[PDB]
Amino acid sequence: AKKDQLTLRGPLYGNNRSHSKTITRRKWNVNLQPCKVKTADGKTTRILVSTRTLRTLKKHNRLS
Amino acid sequence: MKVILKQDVSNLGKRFDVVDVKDGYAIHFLFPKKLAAPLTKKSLQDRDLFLKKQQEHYEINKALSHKLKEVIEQTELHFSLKEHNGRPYGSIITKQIINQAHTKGMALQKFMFKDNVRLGFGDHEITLHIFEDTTAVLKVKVTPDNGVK
RNA sequence: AAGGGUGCUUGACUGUGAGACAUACAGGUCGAACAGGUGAGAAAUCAGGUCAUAGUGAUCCGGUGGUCCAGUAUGGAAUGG
RNA sequence: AUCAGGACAUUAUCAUGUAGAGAAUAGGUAGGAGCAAUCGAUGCAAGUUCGCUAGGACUUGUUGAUGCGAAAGGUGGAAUACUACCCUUGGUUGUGUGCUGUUCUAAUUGGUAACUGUUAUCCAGUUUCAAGACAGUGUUAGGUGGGCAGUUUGACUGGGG
RNA sequence: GGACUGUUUAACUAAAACACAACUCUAUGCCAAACCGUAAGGUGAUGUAUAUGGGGUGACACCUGCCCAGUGCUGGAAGGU
RNA sequence: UGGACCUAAGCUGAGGCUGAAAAGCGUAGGCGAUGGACAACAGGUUAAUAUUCCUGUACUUACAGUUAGACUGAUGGAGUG
RNA sequence: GGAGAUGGGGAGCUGUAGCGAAAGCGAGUUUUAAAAGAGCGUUUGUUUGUUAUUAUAGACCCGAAACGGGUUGAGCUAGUCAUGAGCAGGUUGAAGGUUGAGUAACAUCAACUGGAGGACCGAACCGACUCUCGUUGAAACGAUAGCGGAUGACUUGUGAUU
RNA sequence: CCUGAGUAGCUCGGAAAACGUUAUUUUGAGUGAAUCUGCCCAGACCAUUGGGUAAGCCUAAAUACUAAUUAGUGACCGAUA
RNA sequence: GGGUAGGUGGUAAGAACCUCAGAUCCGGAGAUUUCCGAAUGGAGCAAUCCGGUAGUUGGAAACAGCUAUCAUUAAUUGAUGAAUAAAUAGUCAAUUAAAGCAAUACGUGGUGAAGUGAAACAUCUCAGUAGCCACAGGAAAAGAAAACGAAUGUGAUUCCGUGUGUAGUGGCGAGCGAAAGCGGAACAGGCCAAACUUAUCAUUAGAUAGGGGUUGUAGGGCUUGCAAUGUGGACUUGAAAA
Ligand SMILES: [Mg+2]
Ligand SMILES: [Mg+2]
Ligand SMILES: [Mg+2]
Ligand SMILES: [Mg+2]
Ligand SMILES: [Mg+2]
Ligand SMILES: [Mg+2]
Ligand SMILES: [Mg+2]
Ligand SMILES: [Mg+2]
Ligand SMILES: [Mg+2]
Ligand SMILES: [Mg+2]
Ligand SMILES: [Mg+2]
Ligand SMILES: [Mg+2]
Ligand SMILES: [Mg+2]
Ligand SMILES: [Mg+2]
Ligand SMILES: [Mg+2]
Ligand SMILES: [Mg+2]
Ligand SMILES: [Mg+2]
Ligand SMILES: [Mg+2]
Ligand SMILES: [Mg+2]
Ligand SMILES: [Mg+2]
Ligand SMILES: [Mg+2]
Ligand SMILES: [Mg+2]
Ligand SMILES: [Mg+2]
Ligand SMILES: [Mg+2]
Ligand SMILES: [Mg+2]
Ligand SMILES: [Mg+2]
Ligand SMILES: [Mg+2]
Ligand SMILES: [Mg+2]
Ligand SMILES: [Mg+2]
Ligand SMILES: [Mg+2]
Ligand SMILES: [Mg+2]
Ligand SMILES: [Mg+2]
Ligand SMILES: [Mg+2]
Ligand SMILES: [Mg+2]
Ligand SMILES: [Mg+2]
Ligand SMILES: [Mg+2]
Ligand SMILES: [Mg+2]
Ligand SMILES: [Mg+2]
Ligand SMILES: [Mg+2]
Ligand SMILES: [Mg+2]
Ligand SMILES: [Mg+2]
Ligand SMILES: [Mg+2]
Ligand SMILES: [Mg+2]
Ligand SMILES: [Mg+2]
Ligand SMILES: [Mg+2]
Repeated sequence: AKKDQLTLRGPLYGNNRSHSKTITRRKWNVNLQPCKVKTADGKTTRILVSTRTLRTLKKHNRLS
Repeated sequence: MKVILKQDVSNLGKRFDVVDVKDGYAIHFLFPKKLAAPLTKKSLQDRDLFLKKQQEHYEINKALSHKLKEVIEQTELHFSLKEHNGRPYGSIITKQIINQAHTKGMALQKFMFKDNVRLGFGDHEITLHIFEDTTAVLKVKVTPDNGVK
């Protein structure tokens, strides 16, 4: 599914309000992007994570 | 973001220094190439306290790199004969990592980011030149011979 | 005469308003009289728009001016009345 | 990641401007009566810029201690040297932003080829080739969009229109 | 009238309607355009412009005239919003 | 006639890919005849069965012992099918 | 406390003072310079039982064509795919080939062979153009008599699929 | 010396609360703090006063319901109910 | 165990038996429990078909009886091991759990309409209802203040009455509608991270296993003393009693 692999945070369903306040259901998807996380110098899996989790990994010196 | 670097880079710094470089060049180029290191001991004052050991750490990794240079300069007959027509068809089809199938593990590691060889990796039937850079001052010259099995 | 001319002026006022007309309601019409301060006139008196009947659109919403009201603990402000 | 370009601001640095008269190329407002000489003049030679074909200014080389009527004459609305602030315009080493224009690879992409898992057209890993900070994807914002959906399309009326 | 052989509204319309071989225009350089899905995946196609998709006309013969004002489509320097 | 033999369209499908969830797609494997391969014919009999029971004459595939000869040769390659 | 009457429980609710948008004042208050004038007040309660009406619920009963969400259907039929089967019988006699004449050599002509056609007539088979009958039928679409195609863009069995 | 960071805030689209988005709560994209003289709150916001310690976890009781087992009740029905 | 003089289930008579060494019957605890079905050796058109492995008994073997076992996923462990030296991916084996169903009922979460009303309709309502899906439990959810809120104030959550159809919110239309406070039901508060310290990991630990700590009238750690050996739990095993 269109979801993170480190965390489980997924899409956010909401309303698409326009002028005249017309209601139409819409879905916000997470910014899934591919990244490779080294683990004990091995198993550099190409996991699909969000940019928020990517920033967390970057500030943690690639720790997960 | 703040990064301390190890080796010599044309811009930014010389050996130790603290440079504010974008994460694109740090997490994708400077870090895998061992040309830089992340926050030392996780802070700035921590870096200052640990710099009195980082200097000697740089000394000893350079020292083992010099040892690595000696190990290639000792045993070096790592050879390879190609299977081709030979007379009108001469070209080395080993790319680079077939040669790294004879360096890393069997002999001195000679990592893929260490050998600064050209993109043709040799296309001749005679002795050639391999250039490898352990550091920014050491130049490695290897002479492999080629031929037909 | 309620038509024409001349002189001086701005009552084409402020707060109101007993009593009536006509009306399903909402609205409309006439109005004596009181207080304040004025205009004309010697004064009495007249003037709350025109000889009279058409010339007009509710509520909600937002904007403008004034303001002796409110100001989400208190002083302001925002935002309202 | 790097290079080149022009743009707007300035750290440091120069200059730049002609109504007449005014010995003249007068951009305005002040202190303002003296000022120059190894932070080196008169005469000369060359050069970028500028042009009123005359002139301003900057830079280099010789020169040598004598000069400024552009202090004091005089004109003019604005007046002269020196020390400051404020306008038009150009160059300079320099940073701060993006704008098109290249090159490079490590992000990333592949319905190029090969090997392995593997007796396997998928998938995964490792390469190789081709692209490459593009593309694709997420968020935001314009344009087109009966492809699709929800609705509206009044009353009187010798019946309705 | 339709070129023809054919197809069509099971259970009121078999026809001049649809289709057909043929003509023309348009899109598409291949991970092609187009299409099903939300996406993966797949059709196109294990095909490669002598190929594929869509619009129109409908054997064969002779012809297909004028208008680019409006709309649609394509391209375009700068300029205005 | 069909399984214990084999595959076509297609279905299912560990891993795996995709997707708010349910699920969709799909590889290796496994199913799936309307097809391919495989040894029995004639007559008689009961109220009801008969290439099935009976009579007559045959054929095929396995296992063991034995005799004689020969080196045997597939989960794979090729031909045929 | 008996699935009780009820006892405890005063949380609260209505009335007791009204006026004003409100701060506020108070048998007064709002408007206003006003005390004048005008508006509102200067008194008649509450809790239950029964009846009538009304508000929210489907609200006196029956009746839509519809709309939205989920599942079941390609055994009929329409298309596509896989594997099979069928078209009695009789005619017309193409392309092509061989030979001969002919041509400078082609072209062309004559004979023989060959058996093609979205060919022809006509049964099974497929379809349904017409009259009549039937219309609470033999039948929720047929019967008799004619009719079109019938080697093909054909008909049909089994299996799968949208 | 320690007291929970891609965290609280802020911006762009939504939502939860009675509120049709707004002080408080939450989040799809982006950015991003401080460390008891600290941080959050008292319906925009600032200052004074006061209240409370976010970004870690677990928590019985009163509460919701009856397919079933035992006993029992009914101003409930008595073969169209 | 109780309890008897009858019993062999109903449409059901008869035939034939059982039963006083205590039957039938009732209660507690066990035994057996074919096949399909989560179905799980493989398949499949459910109650069918086709097997493998390890034993054991007959046969001269094929074979045939009688047993046990053989699905997938996840976690742990061990062995083996590619591209490619090492190492992972992968493969195999062992152990432990998960699958499913139902109570036409309650809970939580995700997704989520329309008929209808507004006398039309699009904001809105209907309604976060129906439906679809996931996870449970005997209840679930919530929960110990970065709180209410205006005071010499209350001091987890949950549920009931009132506050009130109030403040407010609404094409300010149809409508929607709390949070304080007060009266009741019940009542309970606990525990980690960081400091600091111990031991061990080529101690590059930034990791593992312990002691210390759990806060707001700030708490804890650092150093130094007094007083303490108790009270109470949401707590383990037993024994006894009602
Ligand atoms: Mg709606
Ligand atoms: Mg007059
Ligand atoms: Mg007059
Ligand atoms: Mg309005
Ligand atoms: Mg205030
Ligand atoms: Mg593909
Ligand atoms: Mg991009
Ligand atoms: Mg848009
Ligand atoms: Mg439209
Ligand atoms: Mg429409
Ligand atoms: Mg509607
Ligand atoms: Mg009408
Ligand atoms: Mg008419
Ligand atoms: Mg008439
Ligand atoms: Mg025709
Ligand atoms: Mg016809
Ligand atoms: Mg018909
Ligand atoms: Mg007909
Ligand atoms: Mg695609
Ligand atoms: Mg293909
Ligand atoms: Mg036509
Ligand atoms: Mg025509
Ligand atoms: Mg024409
Ligand atoms: Mg034109
Ligand atoms: Mg255009
Ligand atoms: Mg089979
Ligand atoms: Mg068959
Ligand atoms: Mg018979
Ligand atoms: Mg009582
Ligand atoms: Mg009075
Ligand atoms: Mg009374
Ligand atoms: Mg069919
Ligand atoms: Mg024919
Ligand atoms: Mg805040
Ligand atoms: Mg809401
Ligand atoms: Mg404090
Ligand atoms: Mg406040
Ligand atoms: Mg805290
Ligand atoms: Mg009954
Ligand atoms: Mg009866
Ligand atoms: Mg007994
Ligand atoms: Mg509606
Ligand atoms: Mg309506
Ligand atoms: Mg209505
Ligand atoms: Mg709980």
